[PDB]
Amino acid sequence: PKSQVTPSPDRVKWDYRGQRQIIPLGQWLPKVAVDAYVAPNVVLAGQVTVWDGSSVWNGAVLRGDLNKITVGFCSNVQERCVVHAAWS
Amino acid sequence: PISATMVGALLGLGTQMYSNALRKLPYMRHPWEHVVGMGLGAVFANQLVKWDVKLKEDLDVMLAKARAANERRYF
Ligand SMILES: CCCCCCCCCCC(CCCCCCCCCC)(CO[C@H]1O[C@@H](CO)[C@H](O[C@@H]2O[C@@H](CO)[C@H](O)[C@@H](O)[C@@H]2O)[C@@H](O)[C@@H]1O)CO[C@H]1O[C@@H](CO)[C@H](O[C@@H]2O[C@@H](CO)[C@H](O)[C@@H](O)[C@@H]2O)[C@@H](O)[C@H]1O
Ligand SMILES: CCCCCCCCCCCCCCCCCCCC(=O)O[C@H](COC(=O)CCCCCCCCCCCCCC)COP(=O)(O)OCCN
Repeated sequence: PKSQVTPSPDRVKWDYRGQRQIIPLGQWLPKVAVDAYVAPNVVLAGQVTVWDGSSVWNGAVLRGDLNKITVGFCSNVQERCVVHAAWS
Repeated sequence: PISATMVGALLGLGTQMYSNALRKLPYMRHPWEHVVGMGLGAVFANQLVKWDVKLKEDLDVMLAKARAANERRYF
């Protein structure tokens, strides 16, 4: 039992940049097609591929940190949908 | 009537928006290069007409020379 935490004095309580929509993980950069609509509230982390005509709506999280995530042609991921990938 | 300036401008705007469409971009992506394309198309059409007139004149001169050369065979 610890029941003891150490607050950090350099922790940011308000990021003026907001949340960054495209979050590259090392060499994995999410690829979004120019014809694809991704809402400004969406977070794309890791290796996530969004193809032509696809659309991702508000509040959706697509974390491709573990495995690959692919959204097909004219396929849509609607509001507040969490798409995640596992190792196996 | 249909002048070379207007057909050139329409062709330039059409080719700019065709290039934008071919790249999956909105038609009026960069508005300034649409104006640039209209101007270039107008210039190219006017130059094409001006070159066509001179080209026809030169062809007429060459054909006159050829006919004169052929006609001398009968002497
Ligand atoms: C693919 C599109 C299809 C569009 C074509 C169908 C629509 C019809 C419009 C076709 C169009 C533009 C060509 C567009 C080029 C395409 C764009 C290329 C890419 C651009 C991105 C040419 O059309 C005319 O051009 C004439 C050539 O002069 C030709 O007449 C023959 O010529 C004799 C040869 O010597 C033949 O012996 C004889 O049989 C015919 O008399 C014919 O071709 C036709 O009558 C319109 O005419 C335009 O050119 C001239 C008029 O002449 C006008 O200005 C002229 O400038 C001086 C001359 O330098 C003159 O001093 C001046 O007086 C005059 O004002 C322009 O204001 C405009 O009217
Ligand atoms: C003939 C029928 C009638 C057709 C209609 C004709 C109308 C007249 C022409 C209208 C043209 C309108 C174009 C709008 C102006 C846009 C030009 C911007 C190009 C530019 O900024 O330069 C960079 C690319 O250069 C370039 O893009 C230059 C490309 C040039 C390709 C051809 C070069 C000349 C070859 C000779 C002629 C072709 C063969 C003919 C036998 C852009 O850079 P970026 O930001 O996009 O990113 C990196 C991509 N590299």
